[PDB]
Amino acid sequence: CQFELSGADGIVRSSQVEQEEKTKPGQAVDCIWTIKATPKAKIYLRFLDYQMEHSNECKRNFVAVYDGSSAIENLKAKNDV
Amino acid sequence: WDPASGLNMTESQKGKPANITDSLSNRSLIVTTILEEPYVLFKKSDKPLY
Ligand SMILES: *[C@@H]1O[C@H](CO)[C@@H](O)[C@H](O)[C@H]1NC(C)=O
Repeated sequence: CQFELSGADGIVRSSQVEQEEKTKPGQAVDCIWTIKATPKAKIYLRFLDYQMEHSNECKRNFVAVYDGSSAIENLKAKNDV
Repeated sequence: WDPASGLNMTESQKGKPANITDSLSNRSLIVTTILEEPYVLFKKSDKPLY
C-alpha cells in the first residue's frame, strides 16, 4: 500500500484507501506515504485532524513519521513535526 | 554443559516460582470506573502515554 505524494504542499487524505488500494475493512490495513520536496527544501508537517480511537495503545494501530529515506533506520516520531 | 551449547540447565526454565500467579489484589486494588467527563479523562497526549 505505497502511493506517491510530492510537490510543494498538499494533504494526505485520511483513510484514503477506498480509492488507491481498495482494501476490505475487515483485515488489518496499513499504508505508507512518500513525500518529496522542491529541490533544496526540507519539509515541515502539521496534523490537521488526528484521532486513533481504535485504541489508545498501538500494538494494533498507530501513525508514525520517518525522516531521511523510507527505512526502519530512524523513526522521526510515532504534535506537528 | 558443552562448547556447542552453553545455555542448558534443568532449572534454567523455572526461577523463584513461589505462589502460582498472584493473590487477588495482593499488591494492587481492582478499582472500577465509568467514563464520566469532568471526573475521569483520557490524558491529552496519546503516544508517549501508553
Ligand atoms: C537442554 O537440552 C535438553 C535436551 O534437548 C532439553 O531437554 C532441555 O529442555 C534443554 N534445556 C535448556 C535450558 O535449554
